[PDB]
Amino acid sequence: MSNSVEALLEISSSLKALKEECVDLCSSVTDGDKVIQSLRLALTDFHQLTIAFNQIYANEFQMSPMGPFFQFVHQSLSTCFKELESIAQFTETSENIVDVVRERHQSKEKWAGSTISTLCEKMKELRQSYEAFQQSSLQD
Amino acid sequence: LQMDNVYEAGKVNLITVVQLLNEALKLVSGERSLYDCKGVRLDLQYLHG
Amino acid sequence: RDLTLLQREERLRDLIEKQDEVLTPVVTSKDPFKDNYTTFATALDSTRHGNRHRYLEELQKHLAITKSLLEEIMPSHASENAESFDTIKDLENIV
Amino acid sequence: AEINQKSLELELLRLEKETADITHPLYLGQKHQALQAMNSHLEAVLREKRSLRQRLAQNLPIEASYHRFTAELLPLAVNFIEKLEIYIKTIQTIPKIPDCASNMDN
Repeated sequence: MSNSVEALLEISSSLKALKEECVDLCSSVTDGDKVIQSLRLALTDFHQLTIAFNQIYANEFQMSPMGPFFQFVHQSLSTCFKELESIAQFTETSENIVDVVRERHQSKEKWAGSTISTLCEKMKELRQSYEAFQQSSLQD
Repeated sequence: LQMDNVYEAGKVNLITVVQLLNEALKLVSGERSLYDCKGVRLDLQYLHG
Repeated sequence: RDLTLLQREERLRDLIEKQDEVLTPVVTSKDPFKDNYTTFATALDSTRHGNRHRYLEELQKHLAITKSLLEEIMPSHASENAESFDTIKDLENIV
Repeated sequence: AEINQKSLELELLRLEKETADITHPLYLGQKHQALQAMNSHLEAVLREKRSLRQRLAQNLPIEASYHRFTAELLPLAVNFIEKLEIYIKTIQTIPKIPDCASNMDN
């Protein structure tokens, strides 16, 4: 009795381990027969096309032949267009950015009170004022 | 450059156009050889950064 | 147990036989194809970098020049440069 | 009796696993797909044999796969020719491009 019970526990554990390894194999019984038929057709076609290619390669490669020239010239010319436009845009943008920043540093406006100043000057004045205020508080 | 008229019998001569295109491309080739010998690269990563 | 195992082996044999019949012709013609195709593809890749027939022949002569000029003028990074245009415009607007 | 049943089940499952690559629908399906892609490609190559031959050797009777490229080539060429001067100026600015980039950074 004790030997039989131990044999059941061992086999049950082996089965559980194998079922887990075979999770992908357990899904939907699609008609195995249909897949094979389809495969048969594909292989047969493949074989026929390979022969047809080899024949054309030996005889002709080893309707006007103009189609590939048009495609090439079209794609190459288009790329050339776009590239030059991009170079032109970079130059323009770089110059615009330099001007905008320059104008901001040199422009004088009435920010606060009765005095006209640049943004940098007024900001410095404001900073000095609060430095002065803070120094007067640390000496307390 | 033996080139026919761009327009023959009121219609566009595609061969002439292509010939003109070829001349234009030669000019462009000449200019690129003078000013873009190494080919200008716009660092796309730099600009994105 | 014996009956159940025999039924499954018979099914496996049927399936293998059906496949062998169709695979054998394809494996035999493989090596000549692969070699002819590769040589063909490499040859094609080296080219990329009145009477109406008579007309298309004259046109081909000039397009061949065009193709040669474009291969000469186009830098190696031309395609990358062409993609940078939008990014440049975005930078300007943000500033 | 219970041990015998489970033992059979185990034996059956083992046989199925060992022959899955050639027998299971899943694996067979993947092989089909790879084969269909190549077929289509070869069909195309055979259809454009004339054009491909002409390239290797280097209504209007042109192969249908190339009608687009042929029809659009004219406008493209016209546009290039008309903008030729602009393209030349642009090419002249190419040596300034590093300075432009430095000034902008500053």
